[PDB]
Amino acid sequence: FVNQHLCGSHLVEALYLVCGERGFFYTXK
Amino acid sequence: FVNQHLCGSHLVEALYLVCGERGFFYTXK
Amino acid sequence: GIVEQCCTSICSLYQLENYCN
Amino acid sequence: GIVEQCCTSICSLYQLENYCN
Ligand code: NA
Ligand code: NA
Repeated sequence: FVNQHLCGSHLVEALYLVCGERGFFYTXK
Repeated sequence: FVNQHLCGSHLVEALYLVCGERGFFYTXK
Repeated sequence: GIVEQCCTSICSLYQLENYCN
Repeated sequence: GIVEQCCTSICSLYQLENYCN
């Protein structure tokens, strides 16, 4: 699911799934 | 959509919608 | 943290915006 | 930033993990 163009909520979703309990930071763009 | 219990991807989604171009940080937990 | 304020208790716009950049 | 690497170009696990805490 990570090896494609990911934009907006699609990108946020990937960060959420990959980073897990680590959490993440997102900034647009 | 913000005034409820929001967990996991539901919470991440709310941050995404509210913060917009500002971006956000999410940490679980 | 945000999970305590928004997941195990009811979230608010006020609290969400604390986690915007 | 992440949008340049993952949205306007093809994302990778390597790049995503750069934005984990
Ligand atoms: Na997974
Ligand atoms: Na809105």
